[PDB]
Order: sequence, then C-alpha cells, then structure tokens
Amino acid sequence: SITNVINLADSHDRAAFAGNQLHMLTNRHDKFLDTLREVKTGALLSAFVQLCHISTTLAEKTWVQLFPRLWKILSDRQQHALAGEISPFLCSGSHQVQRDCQPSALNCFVEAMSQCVPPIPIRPCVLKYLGKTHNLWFRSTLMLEHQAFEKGLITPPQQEILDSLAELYSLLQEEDMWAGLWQKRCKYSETATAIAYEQHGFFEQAQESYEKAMDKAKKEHERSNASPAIFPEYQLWEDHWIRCSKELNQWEALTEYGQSKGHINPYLVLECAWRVSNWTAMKEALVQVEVSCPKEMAWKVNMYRGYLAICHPEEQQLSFIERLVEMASSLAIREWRRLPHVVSHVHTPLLQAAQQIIELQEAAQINAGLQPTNLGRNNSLHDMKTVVKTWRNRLPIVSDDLSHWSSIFMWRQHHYQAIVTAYENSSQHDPSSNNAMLGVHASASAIIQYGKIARKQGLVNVALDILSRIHTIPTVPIVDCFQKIRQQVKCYLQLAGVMGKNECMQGLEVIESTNLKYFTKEMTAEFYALKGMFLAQINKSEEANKAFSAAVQMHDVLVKAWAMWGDYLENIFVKERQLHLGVSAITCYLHACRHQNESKSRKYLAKVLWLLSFDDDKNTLADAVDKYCIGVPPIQWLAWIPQLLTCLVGSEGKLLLNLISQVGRVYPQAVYFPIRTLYLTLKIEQRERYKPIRATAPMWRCSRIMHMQRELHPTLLSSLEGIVDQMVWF
Amino acid sequence: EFVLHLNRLNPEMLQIAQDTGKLNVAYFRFDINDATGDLDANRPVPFRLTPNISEFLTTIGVSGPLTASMIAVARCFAQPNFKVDGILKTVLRDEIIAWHKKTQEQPENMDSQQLVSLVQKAVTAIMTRLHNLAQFEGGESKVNTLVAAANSLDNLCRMDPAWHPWL
Amino acid sequence: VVPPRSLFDRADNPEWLISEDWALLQAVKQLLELPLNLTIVSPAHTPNWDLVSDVVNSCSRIYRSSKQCRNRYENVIIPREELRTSQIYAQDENATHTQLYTSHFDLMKMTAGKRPKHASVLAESGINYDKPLPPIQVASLRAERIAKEKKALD
Amino acid sequence: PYMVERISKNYALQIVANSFLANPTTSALFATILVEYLLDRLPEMGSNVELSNLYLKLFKLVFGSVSLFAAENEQMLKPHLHKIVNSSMELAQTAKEPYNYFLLLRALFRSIGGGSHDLLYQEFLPLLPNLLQGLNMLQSGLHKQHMKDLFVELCLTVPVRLSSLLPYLPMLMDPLVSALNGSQTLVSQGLRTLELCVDNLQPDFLYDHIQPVRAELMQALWRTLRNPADSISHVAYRVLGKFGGSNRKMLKESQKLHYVVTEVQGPSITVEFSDCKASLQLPMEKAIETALDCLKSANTEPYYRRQAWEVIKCFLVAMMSLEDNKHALYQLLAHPNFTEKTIPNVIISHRYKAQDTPARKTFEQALTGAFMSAVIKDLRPSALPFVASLIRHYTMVAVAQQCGPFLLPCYQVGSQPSTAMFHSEENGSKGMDPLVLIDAIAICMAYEEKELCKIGEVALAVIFDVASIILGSKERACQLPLFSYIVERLCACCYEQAWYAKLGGVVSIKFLMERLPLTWVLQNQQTFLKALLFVMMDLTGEVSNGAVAMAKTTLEQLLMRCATPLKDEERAEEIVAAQEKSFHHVTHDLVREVTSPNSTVRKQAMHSLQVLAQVTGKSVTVIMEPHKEVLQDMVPPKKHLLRHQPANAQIGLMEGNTFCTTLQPRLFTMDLNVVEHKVFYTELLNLCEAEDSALTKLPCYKSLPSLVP
Amino acid sequence: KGQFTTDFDFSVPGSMKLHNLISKLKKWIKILEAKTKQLPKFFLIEEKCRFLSNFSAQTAEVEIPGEFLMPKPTHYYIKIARFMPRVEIVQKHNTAARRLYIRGHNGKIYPYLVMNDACLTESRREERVLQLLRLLNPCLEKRKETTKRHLFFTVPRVVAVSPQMRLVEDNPSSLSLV
Ligand SMILES: O=P(O)(O)O[C@H]1[C@@H](OP(=O)(O)O)[C@@H](OP(=O)(O)O)[C@@H](OP(=O)(O)O)[C@@H](OP(=O)(O)O)[C@@H]1OP(=O)(O)O
Repeated sequence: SITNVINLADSHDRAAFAGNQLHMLTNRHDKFLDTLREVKTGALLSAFVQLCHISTTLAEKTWVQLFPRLWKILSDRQQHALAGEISPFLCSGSHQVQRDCQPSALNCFVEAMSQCVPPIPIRPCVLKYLGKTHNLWFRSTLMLEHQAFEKGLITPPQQEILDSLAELYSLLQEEDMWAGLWQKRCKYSETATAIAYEQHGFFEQAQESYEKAMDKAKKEHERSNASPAIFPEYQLWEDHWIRCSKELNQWEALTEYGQSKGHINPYLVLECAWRVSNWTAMKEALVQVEVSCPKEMAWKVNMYRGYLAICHPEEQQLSFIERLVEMASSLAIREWRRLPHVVSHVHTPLLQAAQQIIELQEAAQINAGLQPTNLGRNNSLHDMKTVVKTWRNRLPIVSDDLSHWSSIFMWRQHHYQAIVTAYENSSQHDPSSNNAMLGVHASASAIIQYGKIARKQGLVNVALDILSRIHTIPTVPIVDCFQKIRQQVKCYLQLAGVMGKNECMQGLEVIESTNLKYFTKEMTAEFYALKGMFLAQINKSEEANKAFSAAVQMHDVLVKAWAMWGDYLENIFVKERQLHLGVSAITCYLHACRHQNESKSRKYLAKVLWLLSFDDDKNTLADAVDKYCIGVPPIQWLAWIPQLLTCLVGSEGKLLLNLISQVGRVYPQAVYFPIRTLYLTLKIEQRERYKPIRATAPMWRCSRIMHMQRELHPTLLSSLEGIVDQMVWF
Repeated sequence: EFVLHLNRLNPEMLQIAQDTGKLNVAYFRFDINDATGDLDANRPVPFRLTPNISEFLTTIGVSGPLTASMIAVARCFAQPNFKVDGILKTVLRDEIIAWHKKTQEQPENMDSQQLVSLVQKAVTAIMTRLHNLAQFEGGESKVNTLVAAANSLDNLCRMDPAWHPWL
Repeated sequence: VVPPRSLFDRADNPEWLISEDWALLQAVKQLLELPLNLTIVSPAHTPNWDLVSDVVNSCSRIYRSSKQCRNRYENVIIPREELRTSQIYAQDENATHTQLYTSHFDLMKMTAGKRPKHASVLAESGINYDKPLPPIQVASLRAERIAKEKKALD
Repeated sequence: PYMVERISKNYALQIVANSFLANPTTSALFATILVEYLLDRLPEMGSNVELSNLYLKLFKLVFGSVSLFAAENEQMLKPHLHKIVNSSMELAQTAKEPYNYFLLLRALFRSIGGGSHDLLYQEFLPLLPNLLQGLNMLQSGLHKQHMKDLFVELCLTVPVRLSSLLPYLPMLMDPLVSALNGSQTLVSQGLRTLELCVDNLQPDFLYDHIQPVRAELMQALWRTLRNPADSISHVAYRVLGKFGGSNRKMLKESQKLHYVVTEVQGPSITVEFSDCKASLQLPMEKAIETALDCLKSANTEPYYRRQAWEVIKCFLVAMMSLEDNKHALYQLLAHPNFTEKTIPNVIISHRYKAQDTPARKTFEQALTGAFMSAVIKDLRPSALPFVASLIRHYTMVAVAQQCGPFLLPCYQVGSQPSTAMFHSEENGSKGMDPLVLIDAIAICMAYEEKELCKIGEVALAVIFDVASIILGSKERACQLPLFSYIVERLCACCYEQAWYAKLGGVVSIKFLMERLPLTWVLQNQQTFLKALLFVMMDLTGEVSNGAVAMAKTTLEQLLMRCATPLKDEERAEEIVAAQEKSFHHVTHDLVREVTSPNSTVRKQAMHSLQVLAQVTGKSVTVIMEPHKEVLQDMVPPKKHLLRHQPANAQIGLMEGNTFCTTLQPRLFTMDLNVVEHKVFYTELLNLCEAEDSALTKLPCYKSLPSLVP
Repeated sequence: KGQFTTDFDFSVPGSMKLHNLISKLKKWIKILEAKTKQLPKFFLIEEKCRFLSNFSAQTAEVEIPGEFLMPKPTHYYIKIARFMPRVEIVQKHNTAARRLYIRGHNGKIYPYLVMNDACLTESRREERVLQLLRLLNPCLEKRKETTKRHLFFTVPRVVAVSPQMRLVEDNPSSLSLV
C-alpha cells in the first residue's frame, strides 16, 4: 500500500505522526481503489478458462499444475477410489484417437498424475504402452525406474517392472542402459558375458556365448521345466543371436532359420531373403507380414513391396514405385512424430530409412533406364551414370551397424548387376562394353567398401569373407583389384595386431602373390610400403628398410611410405640412438607432412618434436628440421605452437626461428598472444632473477618474431594490442 | 583423470552446463611429483564417483553407460594407428621441462638423458593404465573394478574432506 | 464406486500357446477391468485391443495383432470360460512354452553347426632393391626431380 | 518528369506507360527514359511514402518490360543494374523507410530469375560478392519479421546460377538456417535451395560448408519433419535421405534443454473449493505470458484480446494491497515533509539489480500487457483510464517510499544504490517494488511497434504530474531517485542492439528533455549525450529506420536547450553553476570525438561544437580551448605512425586535424620544426603524391575498395 | 585493513594453530562475501574501454579468441564485429570474473571470461592439459563404439593474452558442483 510505510516505521514516529489538488488526487484515487476492491475471483477464472480454450500449451501447463493440487485437497478415501478408477481410464480405447495428437490429452493427463503426492500406482505394462503410444517415452521410463528403485530392483511385480523397463530401453535404442539392467537381472553368467561382448562389437564372441547359454538351458530342461521368470532371458538369447547373425553377415542361414517348419519367422525372412536374392521366400514372407504387421513396421512393408516390384524375376511392376515411396515416406514421418522431440538413438532407424527410401526411388529410375525401349539412349545412360555416382558418394557412417551397410550395399548390388546383365545381353549399342564395365566397377567398389567397413568395425573374418567375392566377378578393373588387395593386407595387419607373426606372414604371402606388372607406380609404391610394414613387424629390419626405400623411390610423393619409413627409423633410433637414424626419421616424417591435410600429419609432427629431445650439443636434429621443414604448410604447425615456443626458449630456438616466423607470417593472431605471453613471462622471470637488464636470447627471439609480425600485419597487431591494453580495466 | 595421471577432481573444478549437460573441468593438471618428476595419481579413488553423483546416475546408469563409455574410450585410445603415445610424449616433454624449471633451476637446457627418461617413464605409466583398461578378454574389464573402487565407501572415507567424499 | 450420470446415459498362422491365451484373458480382466462379455461398466472405459496386443506380445512366440487378439478372445476364450484357461495354464506347468524354447535352441544349434618377377618392375623404375638409399638421398632425388620439372615448365 | 507527377495524381495513367512498354517500337526507348528518371529519384524512395510506392511500381513496370522484350530491354537495363543494386543497398542504411529498396531488389531478382537473361547474369556477377555480404549482414541483424523474411528471401533468390555461387556459398548457410526456421514460404524456399545444393554439389564439399551451421541446420531439418504441411515434411525427409549418413553425425553443439533456474514459485491466485473446505493456488505466470502473447499478436480475435486484458487486469489487482484508506492516504501525503524536507540525493541503478524474480518478470509482463491494452482501440475505453490510475498508484507508492516522513531505509540520506531497492530472491525489497512500472515503460518504448511509444510518454507525464503535485514543485519532483532510475532505464534502450529499441531510447530522451526542468536536464545532459552518440555509432553501416537521423535531431535540440544562455532574470547561482558544469562536461566529450574513427560520430561532434558556438555566441576555439589537452596526442598524431593505424582511424585523425587547424583563431598551429609535426606533414605529402599501386602494397590500404576518400 | 591486521597478528598466543587460522579465514570470507554482494553486477565498456566500444570490422579482421587453438578444416573463421556494451560480473572459479560479449560477423554472441591468474606456471599447465584433450578428440570421432556413444571431450577455448590474464570461452548456463 501507499500507506504501508507507516506500518514499517517504529512506534515513536507513528506516535508523532498521529491542498486542493492533493485532496482531489486522493479522492479520485480512493474512487479508483474502490472500483478495484469490487474485482472478484470469478472474472479471472472465466477469462483464464477462455485463454485455456485458445491456447493448448497454456491448457497443458495449467492441468499439470492443477490436477496435483486438486488431488492434494481430496480425502484419502476419495483418493483411493479415484486412483482405482484412473487405472482403467488410462487403458481405455477411446484415447487411441489421440495417438497422433501433439500433445495428446492423455499425455497431459499422465504427466499431471505423475506429480501427485501420494502417488497413483500404475501397472508397468500400462506405463510401457502409454510411453510408446502417446509420446510419453521418457516420462514412463523415469516412472518405471523409480518403481524399480523403490522395490529394490524376483517377485512377479519386480519381474514386470524390469520387463517393462527393459522393453522401453530396447525401444529407445539405449543399448548401454539395457545392458546394465540385464547384467544385474540375468540368471546365467553366459548372458552377461554375451551382452558385454555384443555391447562392444564382439558379435562373434557374443554369438558363441549365446549358444553356450542355450546349450546350458537345454541341458537343464531335461531335468525340470522352466519357470516363466526365465523366459525373457530365453527371448533375449534368441533375439540377440539373430542380431549377431545379422551383424556377422549370415543372411543365408537366417533365411533358412526363418523358414524352419513349425517355427516360422516371416519378419526375419522378410528382412533377410532379399539380401540373398530369394525373392520367392520374400513374396511369401511379404504376404504373411501384410496380413499381420506391427504399425511401426508399415513403412518397411511398403519399401519391401517396392523391392519385390523392382527385383522379382517375373512380377516386375515399375509403375507402383512412386506411390510406394510416397507411402513409405508418409508412414516414416508419422512414426517420427511419435518419437521424442529431442533427437537421440531412437531416431536413427528412421534417419537410415530415409536414405533407403530415396535409394529405392533411384533404383526404380535405373531400372526404367534399362528397359528395351530406353536401353542405349543417351538420356538413360546419363541418368544411370548420375545415379551410380550419387550412390558412390552417398555413404552411411561408421557408427551404423553393419546390417544397415548391408542393406544399402546389397540393394545397390542388385541394381549394379541389373546394369551389367542389361548391357551384356544386348551388346548392340555400346560395342566397347563401357556400360557393362561401369556396372562391374560399381559392383566391385561396393563390395570393397562393404569389406572395408567390416574391417573398420573389427569384423576382420567377415571382411575377408566379403573381399573374397571379388574373385567371383569374371573381369574387374585393376583399380578395384588394387583396393581389394590393399584391404586384405589391412585385414592381416589388424589380425597381426593381436596374433603376431602368422598373420604378418599371410599378409606377406598376399603381397608376394600380387602380379605387379598390371599395377601402376603408385600402386607398387603402396604395396612395397605395406611389405615394409609387415617385415618391420616380423623384425626383418633390413628387408623392411629395402621395401621402404624402394617404395619411396617408386612414388616419392606417397605420404604413407614416408610415414611408415619414419616410424621404422624412429623405432631403430630410440634403441640404437645413432643420430643419423634420428635425422633419417625426421626427414621421412617431414616429407610426409608436405601437404595441407593437417589432420593426417598431426601425429607425425608430434614425432618430429619428440625427436628433438635426442639432439646433441651441435643441434644436428634441429638442423635437419630447419632443412626439411620447407614445404610443410604453416597450417600443420598451428596445433603445435605451444611446443614450438617451448623449443624456441631452448637452445634449438636459433634454428627453429624461421619456422615459427613463417607460421607467424601466415597466422599472426595464432602466434602473437602466445609469443607475447612467453616474452612477458621471460621478462618477469628475469626481473626475479636480478632482484635495466640485458635481454636473454629467448627474449631476443620473441622480440624478433613480434617485430616481424608488426612489420607485416601492423593494423592487426595494433588491434590485438589495443584489445589487450583495454583488458586491464576488467 | 585416471589414465592421464591428472590431479584430483574437486567438486569446484567440475563445471556442469545446464543447457546441454556437457561437463568440463576447470582445471586439470598433470600430477607431477615435484621431488622426482614422475606421475603419481595413486589416490584412494581412481576418479570422482561420489554418492550424490552415484545416486543421480543410478545403478543402471553407472553399470551401463558409464562403464561402457569408459571401456570404449580406453579401447579407442589403445588403437596403434592413432599413435597416442607420440602425442603424449610431445606434451609431457613440455610438462617435464616446466617441472625442471620450477624445481631444479641463453639458459642451458636440461639434460637430454634426464628429459627423455622422465618423459618415457611418464608415458609408460599412462600407457600401462590405458592398456589395462582397454583389455577386454573374456567379456570382463578392469573398468568394472575401477568403478567399484571409486564408488566404494571404504575408499571414499579415506579421501580429503575438502574433496567432499559425500558430494 | 458409482460413476456419475451423464446427459448421454439412456435413462493365427502359428498356433496359440496356453501362455498367450492366459496373457490375453488376464490383460482383458486386469487392465481393462471388463467382464467376460466385454459389457461396458463405465462409458469412459472402452475396450483397447492395442493394449491387449501389446501385453500378449510381451511373451508371445509371434506377433499377435490387435484384431487377431480380439478374434481369439471372442471366438475361443468367451466360449471356453462360458476346462478353463486358468485350469489349462496350471495343468500345463509351463511345459509347452519350455518345449518351444528347447525347439528354438535346437534350430539355432543346427544353424550354428552348419557353418622373382617383382625385381623386373623395380629394375624398370631403376631401383636397386639390394642397395637401399637412405631417406636423405631419396629426398635429394625428389628435390632434383622437382627442380627439373620446374625448369621444364618454365 | 511531368507524366510521373500525373500518374502520382492519377494511377490510371499507368496504362499509357504500360502501353509504351508493351509496344515493341517504343518499349526500349520509354524504358530507358523512365529508368533514367527513376534512378535520378532513387533517394526519394526512402523518404516520401506515396512517391516511394509510385517509383516502386514504375520500376516493376520496367522489369516486366525486360521480361517482355528480352533482346533489347536486357541491353537497356544492363548499364543501370549496378547503380540500382549498389544505390539501393547504400540508401537503405540511412533511409527512414528502407523496405521499398528491398522490394525493388526482390523485383529485380524475380525479373532476372526468368533465366534467359544471360546478358544480365554476366552484368550481375561483379555485384554478387558485395551484395551477398551486405544481405548476410542484414539477415544476421535484429529487424521486424517482414524485414527479416525479405532479407532471407533475397539471400536465397539471388538471380545467378549455382556454379557462380560456389565461392560465396558460406554466406548462404545462415540465411538457409533462418529460412528453415521461418514461415511456410520461407521453409519451402530454404528446402528448395538445400535440395539444389545437395543435388548439384559433391557431398564432401557441401558437408564442409554446412559444418559451421550444421548443428542448427540439422535441428531445423529434424523439426521440419513435424511440419503439418505434407509437401514441406516430405521434402525434408527426402533431403535427409539424400544426406545419407551425414544427417545423424554427432553434433558437437548439443541440443539445448529448457532448465528452470529458480526454486521459488511464481505469483498465483487463490481459489476456494467450499465442498472440499480447502483452498488452492492457481499459478499465473504462464497465464500472463499467454495473455501478453495474445495482446501482442495481430491475428488474435477481439474476444480473446478482451479475455487476455481481463486476465491481466485481474492479476494486477490481485497483486496489489488495496489497503489504502482515503483519510490515511491524504494524511500521509499532506505531511509537510513532502514539501519542505530536502529530497534524499539517492541514485537507483539496475547495475545493482539481480536477475528478475518470477514475480517481478510476471509483473513486468502484466504491466506491458496493460499498456498494450491501453493502445488497442477496442480495449482503450476501459484500459486507458485503468492504466493511468495504476501509474498514479505506483508513483504514489514510490514517492511515499522514497521521501516524506516514512521513507524506507534504502532511500534514507547517504544510502548508496543497492539490491534492497528491487524485489530479489536473497535481500530484496519488502514486497514488489514500484520501479517495475519503469521497466514496463522501457519495454513499451523499446517495443518493435513504435505506436506503443505514445503510451509510454503518457505514463511518464502521469508520473511527473503526480510527483509534482505531491512534492509541491517540478524541481522537487525531478529530484526523486525514481527519476534517476527512469534516466538509466530509458537510456539503456539506446545500448540495446535492435534499431527499434535504440529509437525508443532516443524518443524517451527527447520527451524527458522537452518536459523536465532545465536544471535536471543539465544534470543528465552527459548521459543523454553518451546515449545519443552510441546510437549514432552502433547503427553505422546498418539499416536504421530513421534512428540515426532522430538521434542527430535530438542531440542538436538537447545541446541548444542546455547551452542557450540564461536571461538576466533567470541567472540564479545554482542554475548558472549547473549550466557551466554541464557545458564543460559536454564540450569535453565532444572534443574527444573530433578525431573519432566513426565518420558519423566525428561529423556530429564537429557539427555539435559549431552549434554550441552559434548558441552561446562564443567561438569554436574558445569553447575547445580548455579541453585541447585531450587533443594533444592527436593533433598532430604523436604516438603512432599513420601507416600502422587503420584507414578509418587515419581519416578520423586527418579530419580532426583539418577541423582544429581551420578554426578562425587556430586551436593548434603546426610548426614544422617540431619532429611530430614534420612527420605528419611528410606523411600527408606522401599520401597525396604517391601512386595507387605504391599505396596498395602498404598493408593498411590493401583492403580499401577505393583509396579516394 | 586495520582490524584485519589486528585479527591476523601471528604474535598473539594460539594464532599459529592451523585450525584457528582456518576459522579466522572463514569469518573474514563471510565478511567479504557480504561486502562483495553490494558491488555492481555489470559495467558498460564506454566507461573505460573506448577502443573496445569503438571497435568494428573496419578496425581489423580480428578472429574471435581461440579460433586458432585447433586449425579449423576450412577458412570459416569467425571474425569480431562488435564488443557488446555491457560487461557482466559473475562469480566463477571462486573468483570475480568479467563476462565480455563479442558479437561475431555471423551475428552470434560469444561469451568470454576475462580471468586474472596470480600463478603463471599453473595456468600454463592447465592449458597444456586442455591442448592434450583437444588433440585426443579426433581419435574418438573415427571409431565405432565411441561415435555411436557420442563421446567427446568438452574443451572450452582458453587463450592467454598475458602472464596474468587469459580469455576463456564461457557457458553462461554453467554451474559447478559446489
Ligand atoms: O581404417 P584405417 O586402415 O586406419 O585407415 C583409414 C582410411 O583407410 P581406408 O580408406 O583404406 O579404410 C584412410 O587411410 P588411407 O586410405 O589414407 O591409407 C585414412 O583416411 P583418408 O582417406 O582421409 O586419408 C584414415 O587415416 P587418417 O586418420 O590419417 O586420415 C583412416 O585411418 P584411421 O582409422 O586412423 O582414421
């Protein structure tokens, strides 16, 4: 109030306290305040309700704030009755029309209930259904986690809580949380071992562990029946053995397993049969899935219908592909809107589905180009080449499971083979077979890329099996053969990383069997560099040095040859310590850096800087660095600049001044603040030491660098110095 | 903190970004023993996995994503192609030069033999911890034991009270 | 609890396991709180066969659609409850579902069980393999080649 | 020239112009004559609304002629193209209404976008670097929504083939992100541009250029999947599929989360449920936010505007005490201390305010909604009286707290600004502070829609009148600490980034300098000067919708009012001393600007010193004489060679030297025997005589578009 | 100062004990924390920093600090267009720090902390560990298991502009566990 100052004052001043314009002002204000005293709660309530009608966000917020408060003012008997009635309310079918609302009214209702104190108990299976159905995913997950922690993580209630939580974790693609829960839950040690293996990409070991668990379970079934408490573990074994077989590229066995009599799995066959060109089984599985399919899988059913429409030997129907692609996209978008608004691992399947669906459309375009009317026409050839190049550049990423890589590459393989068949059977146009050779090259490149991705993910045996399919092709261009041999060599190097001599011998055998005469000079240089690597691991130092020398003489720009020769010489230098080996290693490393790809060269310049620690009193290694560093772009040295300044303060800074000066010339702001800081630190230390003083040699070098930068970049350095001068007021 | 023998993570050092959940440390330093120039970091706990953090992560969060992420990082940095040992050598060389300037001392450079030996000893200690954590034979990892040691109240109660082994 | 009156109140390809039928019946009874004949007790509580399908599929041997669950319930469980499904489930003692998993384990085990001339090209290059050049000499040769290329370009 | 005046009076005469443009014989000739006339009148497009719309339509007629008769009309348009583009971009920075210059650019682009016009594509390519840079800077700024939509559209619809865009592609990424976050047409345009880039460019090159935007771009694409339009969402899904694995690559900049920093509950209304025999609190923060959003939007139905106004009014009534009694109120306000005791010399500053409490934020929003209701025509008859009386209430609360018999301890004599003046979580005031009214007035003054400025002036007038009545005089009224808060809070609008916030600050300064007494204006003259000069500096090179011009006029008026010599009857000691002190401080600030690198601020300082000399009757030298110490390092430049300084600083120093030396009695007389003077003179000679190539090799000149300035 | 010198006189009995010193430190920390809360929470650059207030893209092409800590794959360096007129005063790292806002030529606002360090060597060592973390990050980008878990070190840009002063890249939404 205006007069509230009186109430705040002490008793003495109040006791002491006890014109026309001012009187008129206070009268008019009293009449105003009397008009306000009339204002009633009902008016605000009505206008509030109207604003809740206009605004859905306001309505949702108000209900979430209001229902717990109403619940608190209920009695205990009323609360128990209302909870017992709320449980079937959430389950009701009428809510299903809300499913695609954003928000669903049932979503807001469940969010309001979760805030209630005392809590309203909800069955775990209901919570899971609501989480997956009404976009309540993480709310349901957190509620189930709280229920599990309250119950001490077994009794059937604890069983159903952990079941619903595990299913929600699996549906959210939260692999680690699911793994932790099941490691605590599982009854068989083999299950925990298998989960640990699969969690980190050891799919072969995980598959063996799942098989061992199944063998133990069968051995125990001959003694007694199995309780329903262990059935989720057996379901886990079956599902993740299937997943491991998918990651291990075992699609034929999975198609056979899915067609087993009495235990048919049409969904597995529908996922697997098309990859091995079993289109009859694909049609049968499509019919069974179409009668009875989960709603989330609808887009995949449309996409597989497109697969059959394109690739089935007899039922080719290219006119359906546009509508099938549109339907798949619409269904995928609908599924996307049912996912959480923050994008996480749960969204990855649909983000992969996007590329899959557009590649289905592009495949339809390619097959339209191969029809007898269009075959050989210039526009068809141009479109085919364009789509092949677009596929070549458009790849998945390394975090993607090998099953998704398999999907993309095997679909493309079917269309590459279609191109090859079309332009080999006709052979009227293209008498030089360039179109068939384009198909063959694309297929070989796709096979090599699949094998390379398998090797990068640690599935070296899978990669070796994949790469062996190049020999199936009758003729392949020499580039693809070179890449295949290179990937095989890398596979054997990776295997020797844990096995040792034998895999190095196998890689050397592969290199020796290679018929160089077809290969170019760069290919020969890469082969000899690989041979040098293998011989270095075999501890055949002399032959490895021969191989590296010959490799670099073959193609003196091959960065990898220089880097591997430098690694070999640095390993010999660290032990034997003759300085000439240090100089050779620095020369090799610096010649590997003579390019702008700074991310590759970073690990080599680190070796160069580390090697300067072995320098003698004559600065031989620093002399080599000064000689060879010409041709290394200064962008290479940006990450190293702290280390370069540390060397600058040392005795080797006399020979490294030109390098740092060049870096400062090209990147003045990068050098200026570190050199300035170093110079002032040196001055402070000098003042402490002689507590004017002649500047030391490192100070002179810093001053030279700063003077050169002031000469080349005077407005920039005056702006930087102006900024730093201002910082004192801070 | 454990593999690179960094100083202890005080709760004042641990910066939590409310808008994203990203964590940064202000500021880690190498735990060089000033008297001998080698790394120690032999503390009762290998890292901060203190009871308030443990409760917030939950036991599922500790077992699953925390452990799996530590194992994955250890296995990644142990890949020979990355050559992490060389980067460690070139960073610890500056660290050892700084320690020599602080403790032992154109000013003369420190002895090449001493510098090389100290850097090699420190990088060997780092790579030993790295390769211990990276080993994953039998589906079992040392990282589980490391996490159990960090959470263990026996190890927590032996820490500095200023570390806040209750927070 | 009596609901308040409203203005609108009028004043299969795979065989079904006993565990699936039991889950179906228990879902309808416990979750929907509906009687045997699905007569509506409260108007807000309409049958939700999607929820029932979700419950059944948590332990089913194959995906059962909501339509399939409704058909099974109305055409088998209603006549059976009008041996009861509970009696059959108790008498089965999980044997059939155990044998299902034994069969799957046997099929998975079956599937698991079912599983020189090099000197010529160097001599054409001019490389004496048996007398390695040190990196200094190869770097000098590279520099000479680059200088000669620059002179030829100029 | 006559025909355009007649068309302006009678728009039906466009038909004759249309007929000339449509006939093959006369099309090229008439288009040439009309474009030459319109180009001569291009600056007027930003000044007179009627002529601006007329000239825009006539330019559209020309561009449609170039569409009709491509062969000769392209040749006609080709030489003019550079003038059109460059002058439109240059004149929009200073135009009061720049919107028509960008509608002219859009029309030109939609014309050349006919594609066949290769002669115009070739002529347009040299414009492309500077144009795209300017448009990128514009779209990055703070503007009204239609202006930003136009800037984004112009960025995405530059009439050049994608192969020519290649070096300038990084300029297009931020407009692309903006378009994906814009309206439906903008989202479609951005998706079209992105699909073009994906289809035509290599994935590695495109990914490298996306990488700066990529965190925001991928989040925009993901959100676009949820768009209700099937075409938009389908195009987004297709683009994501074309990105392949790049769509899901880890974002280093993770997705932002909505975090609640405050533990305290917001303000709430009490609802009683008699059946339950209990009361609940109904929370109002979201309700007030929704009501303010409804009153801000133009699309809202009048029914819901009335409902929002009712919510805001009821909340405002509920959050005030209402316990004031008429006789007690008059007894308090009629106390002699309100008219006799010296008003405490206490400063209130938002520098000592902590972050707003939820209560304070909700108060500020509710008061802003009240002012907006006062300006909305359908709500004005009830809202405007309510707003005036509520302003009186808050002013009375503030006056009673700040002085009289019972002033609060934080206002008492010798008290510094502190947090106790504001409602805060930790120390705070007892109850809501009445200063939250000033925050609402500042929000209204800084609001995008400038009509709200009028109600802010009405509110300030009501505050001033009530304070004058209670305290007995205007001089006593302006001594309130509340007015120091008003000065600091309204001048802060000038520092705010948006041009409309700046303009609101300028308007507040003009109103205050017009209304309040001369002594108070002299006390605050330096604060106003700094605010106006900052307005002039910060909008340099930006589109200011008359903000800089208004700032210049306001500054000249302020200087004239303060400097104007007092009459013999008005020459009291206090007013004379205040005027002398203020004049000293203002001339000190102006003389320091004389060498400013900022051309606008430098020229305004020179003009201001001349204005002061004309008003006082003194000479510029006499005014500048006590200050000239501040020039001693600059006239001539001592501490740096001009070669080291940037070109703008060099020009500022040279112009300031010209100004000081050209004064009638020279403020500084150069002596070539002095080393620094000879150096400066030699540098000037070398700069005048040296060749353009010899200057270009010098690093400071190396980037100038032209050495000529 | 006088009463502070009176409390911290080490000649009085019982003052050399460590825990009595700790209690006295706690008392005076509380006193100064009470006094620090009364200080202004922001200042304007015009008040002292005429060069920063005047600075524009016409002054120089200065990159925002830290752009060269790791070479960006392309030349898309963020240049400095403005220093926002308000500098805020914030309690971070158990010190009073000034938060400077730099507007970039892209229009985004970058917060930076201006920090004063009494110890040179410790700051250099901290920057060394930050550099190591930056160097290790690319390895995590290249493997499955780490890319699929979204693993990356968060390394804010720290640039030392003087032995006592460095510019740090602030997250205004950041709190410490203490
Ligand atoms: O998987 P790795 O054998 O370790 O080598 C790969 C990759 O090899 P592939 O393409 O054969 O899989 C490249 O090695 P090179 O082809 O250059 O021999 C190279 O990527 P670039 O194509 O960009 O050169 C990159 O190495 P780097 O990190 O030095 O770029 C990378 O090796 P990483 O796994 O260590 O990344």
